[PDB]
Amino acid sequence: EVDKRREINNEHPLLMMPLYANGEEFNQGKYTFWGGDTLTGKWENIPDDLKPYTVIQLHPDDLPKRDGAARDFYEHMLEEAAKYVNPKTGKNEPIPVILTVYTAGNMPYHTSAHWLSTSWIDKMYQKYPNLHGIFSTASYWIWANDIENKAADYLKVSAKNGGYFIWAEQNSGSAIEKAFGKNGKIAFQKSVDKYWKNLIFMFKNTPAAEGNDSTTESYMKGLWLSNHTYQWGGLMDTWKWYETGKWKLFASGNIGKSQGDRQWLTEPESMLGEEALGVYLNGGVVYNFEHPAYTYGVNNKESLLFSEVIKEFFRYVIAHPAPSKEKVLEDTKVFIHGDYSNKGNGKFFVNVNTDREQTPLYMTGRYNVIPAIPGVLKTDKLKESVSSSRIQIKEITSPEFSSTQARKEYLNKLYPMNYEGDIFAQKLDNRWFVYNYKVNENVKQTGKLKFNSLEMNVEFEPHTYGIFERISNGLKVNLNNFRTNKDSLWSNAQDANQAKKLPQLTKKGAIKWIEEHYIKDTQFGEKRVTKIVLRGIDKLPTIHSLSGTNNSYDQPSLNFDQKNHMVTITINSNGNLEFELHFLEH
Ligand SMILES: CC(=O)N[C@@H]1[C@@H](O)[C@H](O[C@@H]2O[C@H](CO)[C@H](O)[C@H](O)[C@H]2O[C@@H]2O[C@@H](C)[C@@H](O)[C@@H](O)[C@@H]2O)[C@@H](CO)O[C@H]1O
Repeated sequence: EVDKRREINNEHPLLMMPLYANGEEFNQGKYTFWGGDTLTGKWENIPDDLKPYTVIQLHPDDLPKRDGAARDFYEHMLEEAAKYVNPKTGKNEPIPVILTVYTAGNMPYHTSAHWLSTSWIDKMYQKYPNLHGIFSTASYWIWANDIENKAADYLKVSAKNGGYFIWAEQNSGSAIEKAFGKNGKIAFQKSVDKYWKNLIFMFKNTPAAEGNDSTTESYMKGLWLSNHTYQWGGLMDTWKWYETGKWKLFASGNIGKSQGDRQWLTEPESMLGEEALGVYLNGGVVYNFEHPAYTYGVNNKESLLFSEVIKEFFRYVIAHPAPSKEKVLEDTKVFIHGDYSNKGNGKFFVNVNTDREQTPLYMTGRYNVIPAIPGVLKTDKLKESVSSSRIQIKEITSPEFSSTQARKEYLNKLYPMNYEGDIFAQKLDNRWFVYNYKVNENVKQTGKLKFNSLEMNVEFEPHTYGIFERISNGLKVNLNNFRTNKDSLWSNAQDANQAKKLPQLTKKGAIKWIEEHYIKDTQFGEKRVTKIVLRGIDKLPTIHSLSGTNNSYDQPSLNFDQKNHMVTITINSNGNLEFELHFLEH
């Protein structure tokens, strides 16, 4: 094994920072990115505490579909990355880069990435120490003849160079199962047997109408735990709102896939945090997002989604490393072996831990994410683990998994009920993670959580998550309900029929919308109420280190009832929020 070019794990997580090549401007002789970011500009803007954990992911987007175009663009940007000089110190500090080398089956009619050979990739790895890895993304919808053979070569060349091969894929049409050899294409399976320590596998939650979120994430987790991948994560995509046909927030009716560029702007900001929690809480450590202009920003500026949600979330997972593989292994009670493709795909988990077929969220943390691997693989490396002896490894074909009811009945024996209320909650050490799991329905949710004898009741509007940590002198609270008002995008439409018929915003229009109405002149949403009730408190708690999104919250309101040893905390807010309550138990 060659020395890894970087570490990627719970203590060293990774945020991919996508930059998408502007092919129209390339045709005009210019080297630029859609949304106006520049390689150097964007890197400099990345907060210094985040720099060791972020990598620039170049994507060839709509570069010309002919030989040389992607090589020429990529070489230009690699040169820029390599030669970067930190203006503060004057020293040459090469920017870490990942290249997107495979997408849309690398079809010559889909992507300029077709004309990027393994030999050229090897050459770049040897020429650029700052090239940390290569990226394959979204071929589930065009599963090319030799995709497995090519993935084997990408993993091998990455290992040869100590770089990572990162593959982001969703289990549509059995994609994850096929990747590991289900249909007899086994080159990647054999590659993985040798080179798994250089592989990252990620979900890509884009094609949301097919409902493969829970199953893909279960695979990513299980592949990791069973040593088929070095780490895992997810690419969370605001385009899910388009794929599922949604429009104005909470509005009734479905418009199908008809207003793409309005639709990818509409997902509530805080909901990206709710999706990301499913990665973190289950030991994942790699994060990436689309649409880049909404989730990250434009013109080397951070969008509010990035500044108020993703940045703050990512800082949290650095400060509190995800559960290690050893830890997750110890907590795992059930591990599924087999193909979700013949057990209803996403339907497998509906009314088990998801509330509907098309969602990226969970309705309970009781089982967290049940890990799994495709039937084609073996559980050998799993069983060889010291931490895996208390795990039940079960075939997906077992009678215990044959219906919704049998699953719940089986899982409930092994995963005890550990909170009350129709709301998402999962516990890790001294921390309760809570979120309202409604996607597009304006319904409050409530839960009752305990820290031993201390009772905490919460009431959350949709698109709200919290992290409640029992500390020695009280309770640390992180809250996020940041949701701006996107109604202006759906102006002039009073119903689904009129919305479907709006003029297209277009790619360029949506980028301009961001510049003119999101980066500035933002239509912030209304402040909204969160309630926390603590029972078993001695005296009126005190509040410390209160901060959050500028102008986004009223002072929290504490109402202590001596007789009943309890406090009611009312928060009115829209953004990220943080404070500590100090108190003693009664
Ligand atoms: C030929 C064709 O139309 N292919 C579609 C893909 O391009 C789509 O992928 C992503 O989908 C969203 C809409 O949900 C949007 O069109 C994105 O541009 C697209 O993502 C880009 O293209 C991919 C091929 C990847 O290279 C990705 O990194 C890019 O950002 C899928 C959605 O499931 O539908 C196909 O039909």
